[PDB]
Amino acid sequence: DVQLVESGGGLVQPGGSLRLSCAYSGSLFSILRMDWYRQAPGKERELVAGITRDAAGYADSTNYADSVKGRFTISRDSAKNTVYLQMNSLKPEDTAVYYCNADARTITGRADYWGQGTQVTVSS
Amino acid sequence: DVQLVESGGGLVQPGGSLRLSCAYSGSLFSILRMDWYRQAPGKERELVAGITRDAAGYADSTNYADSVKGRFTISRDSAKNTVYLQMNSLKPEDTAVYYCNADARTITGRADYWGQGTQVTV
Amino acid sequence: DEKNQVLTTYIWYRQYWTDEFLQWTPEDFDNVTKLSIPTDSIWVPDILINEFVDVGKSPNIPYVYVHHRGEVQNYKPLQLVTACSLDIYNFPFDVQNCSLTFTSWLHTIQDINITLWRSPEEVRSDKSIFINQGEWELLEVFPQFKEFSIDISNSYAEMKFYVIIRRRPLFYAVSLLLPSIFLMVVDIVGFCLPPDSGERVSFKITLLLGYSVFLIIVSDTLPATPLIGVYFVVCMALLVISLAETIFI
Amino acid sequence: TQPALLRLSDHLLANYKKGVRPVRDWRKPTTVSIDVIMYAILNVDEKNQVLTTYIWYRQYWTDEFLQWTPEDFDNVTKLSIPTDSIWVPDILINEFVDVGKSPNIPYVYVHHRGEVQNYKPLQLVTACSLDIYNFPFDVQNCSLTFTSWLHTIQDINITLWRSPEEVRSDKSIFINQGEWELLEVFPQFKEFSIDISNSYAEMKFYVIIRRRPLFYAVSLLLPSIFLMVVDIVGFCLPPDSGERVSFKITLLLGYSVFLIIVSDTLPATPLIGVYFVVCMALLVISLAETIFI
Amino acid sequence: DEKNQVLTTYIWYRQYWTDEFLQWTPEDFDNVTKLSIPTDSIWVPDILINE
Ligand SMILES: *[C@@H]1O[C@H](CO)[C@@H](O[C@@H]2O[C@H](CO)[C@@H](O[C@@H]3O[C@H](CO)[C@@H](O)[C@H](O)[C@@H]3O)[C@H](O)[C@H]2NC(C)=O)[C@H](O)[C@H]1NC(C)=O
Ligand SMILES: *[C@@H]1O[C@H](CO)[C@@H](O[C@@H]2O[C@H](CO)[C@@H](O[C@@H]3O[C@H](CO)[C@@H](O)[C@H](O)[C@@H]3O)[C@H](O)[C@H]2NC(C)=O)[C@H](O)[C@H]1NC(C)=O
Ligand SMILES: *[C@@H]1O[C@H](CO)[C@@H](O[C@@H]2O[C@H](CO)[C@@H](O)[C@H](O)[C@H]2NC(C)=O)[C@H](O)[C@H]1NC(C)=O
Ligand SMILES: *[C@@H]1O[C@H](CO)[C@@H](O[C@@H]2O[C@H](CO)[C@@H](O)[C@H](O)[C@H]2NC(C)=O)[C@H](O)[C@H]1NC(C)=O
Ligand SMILES: *[C@@H]1O[C@H](CO)[C@@H](O[C@@H]2O[C@H](CO)[C@@H](O)[C@H](O)[C@H]2NC(C)=O)[C@H](O)[C@H]1NC(C)=O
Ligand SMILES: *[C@@H]1O[C@H](CO)[C@@H](O[C@@H]2O[C@H](CO)[C@@H](O)[C@H](O)[C@H]2NC(C)=O)[C@H](O)[C@H]1NC(C)=O
Ligand SMILES: *[C@@H]1O[C@H](CO)[C@@H](O)[C@H](O)[C@H]1NC(C)=O
Ligand SMILES: [Cl-]
Repeated sequence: DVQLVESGGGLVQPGGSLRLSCAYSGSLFSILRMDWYRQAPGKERELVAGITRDAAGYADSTNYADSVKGRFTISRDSAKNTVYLQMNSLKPEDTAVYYCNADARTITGRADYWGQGTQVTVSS
Repeated sequence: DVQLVESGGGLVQPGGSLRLSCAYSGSLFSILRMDWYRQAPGKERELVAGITRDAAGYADSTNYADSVKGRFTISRDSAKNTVYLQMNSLKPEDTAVYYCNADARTITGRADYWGQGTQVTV
Repeated sequence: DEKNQVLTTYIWYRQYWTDEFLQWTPEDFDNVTKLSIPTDSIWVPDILINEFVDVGKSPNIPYVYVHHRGEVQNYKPLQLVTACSLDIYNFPFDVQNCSLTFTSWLHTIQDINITLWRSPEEVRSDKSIFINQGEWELLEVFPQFKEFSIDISNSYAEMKFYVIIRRRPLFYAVSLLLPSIFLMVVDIVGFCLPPDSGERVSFKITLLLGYSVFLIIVSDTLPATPLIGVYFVVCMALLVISLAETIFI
Repeated sequence: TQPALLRLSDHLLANYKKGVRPVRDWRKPTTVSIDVIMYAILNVDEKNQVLTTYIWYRQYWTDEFLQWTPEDFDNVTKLSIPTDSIWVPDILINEFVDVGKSPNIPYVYVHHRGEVQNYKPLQLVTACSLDIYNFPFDVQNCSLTFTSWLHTIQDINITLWRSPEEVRSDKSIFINQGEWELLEVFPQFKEFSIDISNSYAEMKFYVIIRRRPLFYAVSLLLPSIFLMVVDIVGFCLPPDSGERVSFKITLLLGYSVFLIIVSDTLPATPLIGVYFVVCMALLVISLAETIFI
Repeated sequence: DEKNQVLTTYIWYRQYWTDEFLQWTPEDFDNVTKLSIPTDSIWVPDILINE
């Protein structure tokens, strides 16, 4: 039902910055949780960042992996219907295909949705 | 948002009288307070007279400076949408450029508005 | 309602205005002067009362009289639940002064303006079609015009009606003074008992108890100081010193 | 032509569909500046925990379709048009536990820049968590959360018509001499979301009211000290009489029925009951003293 | 009400259904997704409570 589209992936030199965008779209849906995943060639799927509204129904709550703990910053814009991932001081180990996983509730029901993902290559 | 237009300024001999008019206009606005200011060449902006509805929501309340205390009389007409300043027995010290400052609230918010002002030379 | 400070009354209300569009000439219409047309088919002023804290159930009048010079005649009864600051200082004999401010809730004075159909003295002295034999006595309904503004450039027209009502100190007479003087003369009979008997003490105690439960029961009549409580606590203290006298001797 | 403003009313409302939100660009949200004036606290229900008040409410928004130029309309600035003939925001209160009967205002003022001015009084029956710990002198803090019950913040957004300090300090057109005294009405904006991609606009109003410890003064402390001094008079009775015992018993009965009567005033521990059960125990030990000697 | 055996509560209620006539494509409508329309201008289910 709800479609996810990743964008912003490209080639960057180490120590550089890059912003990934994930645009959700559909008819009737409610994104409860949005996670960022990356998969290096041969390696498994790794959790990067996630975001979900706190117990208090105002401010959000971010969740980062130990790897990208200080470098990456996940944000969102409900108006532009897009969730962002700000990658700073990129290491060569950050090179991977970045997918996005949205746990959304539609008229059909609560389900997980995935995008096509974008390639992020960090090389000198 | 709300525009103010001064009028009535001119040249008068000492001891004469002159009535200034300030016309407000716009769409949605609420004039909370209307002050009269005068600025002589080189001299600062001086407060002359002001007007605001009293604690009781009926009769108004005027506020005059010690200088123009007895000579000047500020009034208003909501129907003609114009606030007046009646200057009697004008002294040469009354010579200045007279602006009007309206503290008004619009949909944008509460703000101060100024007119172009008129020249009064005694 | 003295506790919540709110007055509920029933009014016969009349509205008269000019509809410049509904004007015509009596001739070529078979000399007709006025015409009855549905209220909700024509423009109606939004005049309301500021003291309104609720909505009273009132019969809906469907028709109005529109005359050839454009005069619109609108009759309607209203049940008014309006808040009023009450002063029960002198409880049995108190006068009350309640305001009814009729004004357009939106339109300025340059759009809708309110006047009096007839002389203010007529409105004041009008006690006709009013029900007496109640708890309250209507003194006067004093109309007064005022121009109310919360700011410059926006002024509204207010027409206040001060309804002044006086209480009838009869129902609260018997219910107050009679048991007090009764228990008083019963206490007087109680003095005639000799101190040696011993039943005199139980007499004074039981009587004091009866007056206590009495004052607790009568405590739920009108809330406030009511000032009439002083002229009551006097009796209370009188029975107290009576008891003190008895135990003394 | 020359029918005057009748033209305007037509020109605006001819094809005006009141179902669609008045924006030329649908992406542009309609911002509603609201204003709340506390007129009276009608009744507090401590038992059911519900506050009933009367509010003077103001709604200001922009109707992009109802815009015109003052000229060629005989310099008309604003126009009065029926409320139910134009689009109106659905802002309500979350704390609502009932529906108060309030007068319906038929007209609104629409100005040439499309500003819509809507005045209306509301009777608010709203739920409020009350704390009666210090019963005679207690302060209460009740929330009034104004929000669109459907539209998101990208459709309808709420602001304040005037300064929040003005809203706070506003004690004008409010009725005192009641059981409660209004302290302040504190406005605060918040963006409430239960999830991502859907955010709603909240405008909270904290109405703070303090009780008047006068009606509950006499009705409480006076009879206690009365039966107290009556008991003091009761001590003067010699132990030999025997009527002293009946004295203490009857007095104890009177204070008992008194505390049973005053038990139906305010529900809860009320904490003021302790400073009362003290008197109760005092009469008890008084009686114990009498039967002892 | 224990005597009359009747409970009075306040509920926040949500209704979701499919109106097959109110369907459209987001494009050629300036990419609009959803639209707010008056309740009494559309078909509404008659779901009620037996109690
Ligand atoms: C809205 O209606 C009110 C009520 O009629 C208007 O106030 C009235 O204004 C007229 C004109 O100034 C007053 O008439 C005058 O009365 C005095 C004596 O009081 C007399 O000396 C004058 O020659 C003149 O006849 C009238 O008294 C006054 N009403 C009251 C109760 O004082 C008001 O002007 C109207 N507003 C607009 C914008 O038309
Ligand atoms: C929906 O309306 C609310 C209320 O106006 C918007 O929140 C407001 O956002 C503006 C951003 O320009 C804030 O302005 C700022 O004011 C503070 C001082 O209070 C200061 O940091 C800056 O000088 C700036 O001017 C405004 O304060 C804020 N409102 C409140 C009550 O804090 C909100 O953005 C609107 N939503 C949308 C989607 O437009
Ligand atoms: C309407 O009223 C006019 C005036 O009262 C009537 O005209 C009068 O009556 C007859 C004409 O029908 C003449 O003898 C009078 O001289 C007329 N008087 C005037 C002043 O014109 C008229 O007849 C009435 N018409 C109807 C249909 O009732
Ligand atoms: C009831 O109270 C009103 C004010 O709330 C009194 O109105 C005053 O009336 C006199 C003349 O009768 C005027 O001179 C005053 O200016 C009025 N006061 C205000 C504030 O407008 C009214 O007199 C009172 N009624 C009684 C019987 O005392
Ligand atoms: C009533 O309770 C509210 C909380 O529901 C209080 O709101 C706080 O107000 C202060 C400033 O006055 C803010 O700094 C806090 O962030 C607010 N809290 C919340 C949760 O929004 C309010 O102050 C209370 N009123 C009184 C008189 O104590
Ligand atoms: C509606 O959205 C579509 C897709 O989200 C927009 O089309 C894209 O943007 C431009 C076309 O102007 C092209 O460069 C892209 O390749 C299009 N992508 C796709 C998948 O079609 C379209 O412009 C939007 N239209 C409006 C009016 O907002
Ligand atoms: C309308 O106002 C303008 C500017 O104030 C003025 O030039 C014009 O004469 C006015 N016309 C009418 C009919 O009032
Ligand atoms: Cl535009």
